Amino acid sequence: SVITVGPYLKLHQCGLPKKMALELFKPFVFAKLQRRGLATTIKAAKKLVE
Amino acid sequence: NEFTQISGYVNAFGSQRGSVLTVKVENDEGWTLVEEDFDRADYGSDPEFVAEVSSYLKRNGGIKDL
Amino acid sequence: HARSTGPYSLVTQQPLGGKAQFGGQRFGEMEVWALEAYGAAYTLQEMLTVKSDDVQGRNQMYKNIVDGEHEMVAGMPESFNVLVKEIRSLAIHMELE
Amino acid sequence: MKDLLNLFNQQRQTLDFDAIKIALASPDLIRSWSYGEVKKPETINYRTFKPERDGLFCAAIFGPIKDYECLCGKYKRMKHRGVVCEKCGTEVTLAKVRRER
Amino acid sequence: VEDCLEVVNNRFELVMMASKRARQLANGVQPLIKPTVMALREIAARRIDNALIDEVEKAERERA
DNA sequence: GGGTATTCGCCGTGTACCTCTCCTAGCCC
DNA sequence: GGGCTAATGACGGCGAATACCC
RNA sequence: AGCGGAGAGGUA
Ligand SMILES: [Zn+2]
Repeated sequence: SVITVGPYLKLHQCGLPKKMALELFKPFVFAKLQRRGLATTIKAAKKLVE
Repeated sequence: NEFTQISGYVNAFGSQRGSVLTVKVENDEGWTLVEEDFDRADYGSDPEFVAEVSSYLKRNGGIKDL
Repeated sequence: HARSTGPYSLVTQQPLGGKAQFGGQRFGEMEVWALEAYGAAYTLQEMLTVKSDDVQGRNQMYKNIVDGEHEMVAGMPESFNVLVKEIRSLAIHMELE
Repeated sequence: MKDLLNLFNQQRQTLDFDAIKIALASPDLIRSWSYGEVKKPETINYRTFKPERDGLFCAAIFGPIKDYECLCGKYKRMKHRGVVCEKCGTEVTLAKVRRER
Repeated sequence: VEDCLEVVNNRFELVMMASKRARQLANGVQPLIKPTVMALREIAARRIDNALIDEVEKAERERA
């Protein structure tokens, strides 16, 4: 990505874009959607994500 | 084609009729409970296509490995 | 850009490079030294073998993440097999003893 | 070209070893490592898409180009394993065998 | 991460101890008081040591 | 016999990213 | 057009090979 | 339909 200074955050945390967080943690999103029961298969969960 | 075992589980056995995949879980009597189909070209990912079958053979009463 | 599952090559089972064709970012040579300066062998073995290079670990880690269990399998990468098959084609015997 | 039931074959290799040894290669070791010889240099046949017999990209020496398939089409099923043909002898094995031998 | 520096002298032993503790909460173990923060709190509360981890591991190996 | 004195040859020269084009070619009908 | 058919604008460091005065 | 190598330009 491109770095950008942000003063309203602590030194133990950092910022992250939402689309990058969706594309990086996508199997964890699939596992959480399987555990919560809102999507039966991974194909329906992926279609609900996109 | 003919039904070939996955050899990752002891319960279910599947087949391959080209670019599509189908599976069918079975009890000791050989009766099929559920049966679906999956498309590998529609997914576009190999470990996601592995996890699809590994979850379909998990939630539908599938026996795990020995 | 970002990616989780992408295409692999034919020589070495590794993801591609670049924003096009879903290529992951290259882990540099000095980044491995910066990781090994901290120690932390578990995050160095998981970011070198089961993430990209293994043809079985890349599916097993995905299956363990989607399913829920936590049991990883460590093994030799495919690139070392390609290297030893290339060395064996030079009339030099090299066997994994 | 495309394999589906081969993706779930887990726990196939262990690779448990202690040391790495390197030495010279005897000619008998090279003759036992290989599966055949080559005599005609031709890596891609023209006017048809088939591997050249006893060439650089061959099927009787290394293995099949398609997974669980042969060149002609006499044995085109997964139930026949380890059965070679007579006009083009290819071992009907996995597609991973083209990198090892 | 700062409280755990006083209960143990080795940081890598603390990492391996929390890794041995994290393999039990994934299969289902009732906690003491994310599994990482809970395991670090159980370490820093001076409750989980090397003997109790071996006891739960032996109980899991016997009840497998 | 002998102990260096030029002399020839082998070795190497940071990391990561973004965009574009162009590849084996040729020859007498 | 076509279808098969086959250069001289790098630079420094180190090890072997004759070889030349002593 | 996925996978290759060269040449040039630009940011740090
Ligand atoms: Zn044949």
